[PDB]
Amino acid sequence: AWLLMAFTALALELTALWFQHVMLLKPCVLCIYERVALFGVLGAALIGAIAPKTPLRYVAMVIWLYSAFRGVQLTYEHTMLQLYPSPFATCDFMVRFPEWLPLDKWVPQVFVAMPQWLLGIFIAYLIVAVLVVI
Amino acid sequence: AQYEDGKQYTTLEKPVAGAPQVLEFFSFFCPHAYQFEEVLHISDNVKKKLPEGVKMTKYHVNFMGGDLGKDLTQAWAVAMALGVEDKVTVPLFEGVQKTQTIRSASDIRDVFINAGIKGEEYDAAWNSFVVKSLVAQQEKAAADVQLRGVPAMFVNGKYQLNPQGMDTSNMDVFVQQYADTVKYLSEK
Ligand SMILES: COC1=C(OC)C(=O)C(CC=C(C)C)=C(C)C1=O
Ligand SMILES: [Zn+2]
Repeated sequence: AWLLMAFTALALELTALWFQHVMLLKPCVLCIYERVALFGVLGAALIGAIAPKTPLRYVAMVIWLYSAFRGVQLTYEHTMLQLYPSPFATCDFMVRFPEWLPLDKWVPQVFVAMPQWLLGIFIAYLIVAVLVVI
Repeated sequence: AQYEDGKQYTTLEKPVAGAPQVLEFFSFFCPHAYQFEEVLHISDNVKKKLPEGVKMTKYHVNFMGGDLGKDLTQAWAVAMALGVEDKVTVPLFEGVQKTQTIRSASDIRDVFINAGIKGEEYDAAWNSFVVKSLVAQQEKAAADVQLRGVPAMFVNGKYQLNPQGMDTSNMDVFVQQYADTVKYLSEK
C-alpha cells in the first residue's frame, strides 16, 4: 500500500502543490479543510496502520473511516453549493482549530505561495480504499 | 432545559463592548447572504420580533471583491448615513450577484442615482467624514467579533449566530425559529 498511495499521494498532494503557487493563488476556504482531509489521512495512512509494520492494518481502516468520509463531502458539499446556494450557510477566508491545533494554518495555507476532479477522486479514492481492505 | 450554547447560538468567547444591540454582517457576493436577505428577508422578519425600539444595525464587509468590496462598502456606508439603506439593498444585491452588471464605483454610483439619490448628494457624503467614520465603524466592528464568514449576526455583541441549531428543510419554520433565538438574547 504505502508506495501506491505515497506515489500517488505525492503526485496529487503536489498536483495541488506543484501548481498551487503557479496557479498564482486561487481563493478557497474549503481549500485547507479538504487539503487537510487529504494530508490528515494520507501522511498518517501511509504511516497509519499499513504503518512502519504490516501485521496490524486496522488502525488505518479507522484512519480511513473518518478519512475521505469528510474528503467526500468536504468536496461534495462544497460543490453542492457552487451553483445550488443556501441561506443557512457562509463564505469565508479563514483559519480554525477547535482545540489549539494551530500551526496548521500558518503553514499549508501560508506556504502555498478544478473542483471537478477533487469531488470525484475524494470519493473515488474511497470505495476502492474500503472494498479491498474491509 | 431548552436553549443552548453551541446549539442555536454560540456565546462569544471575547465579548465586545460599545456594541450594537443586534448587528448582522453580509457581503454583496455571498449567494448565501443574498439568500438570507433576498429570499428569506430574515432581517425584516427578525426586525419584527424585537422589543420596542431596540437598534437593529447591519454592516457590509470586504474580503469578497478586493477593490470593489471596499467601495461597495463605502458606497453602502453612505446609504447608512442617508438612512437610504432600505431603498438600495435590493438594487445592489441584484445589480451585483443576480444581474452581473456591476463592475465599478459608478455602476454603483448610478444605482443610487437610480434609487432616488442625487448624484451629487450621494458624493457629498461619500467623501465626507460622516461616511469615512462609518466605514471604519464597520471594518472595526467585524474585526471585533473576530469574524471569518458571512452572513452573521450577533446580539448585544455577546452572542454569535449558530443557524445550524435549527431546521434546514422548512423555511417558514427555520425563520421564526431563527428570529426567536434573537428575541431570547435581547433580554439576557
Ligand atoms: C476551491 O478550493 C480549493 C482549491 O482551489 C485553490 C484547491 O486547489 C484544492 C486542492 C486541489 C487539488 C487538485 C488537490 C482544494 C482541496 C480546495 O478546496
Ligand atoms: Zn421575496
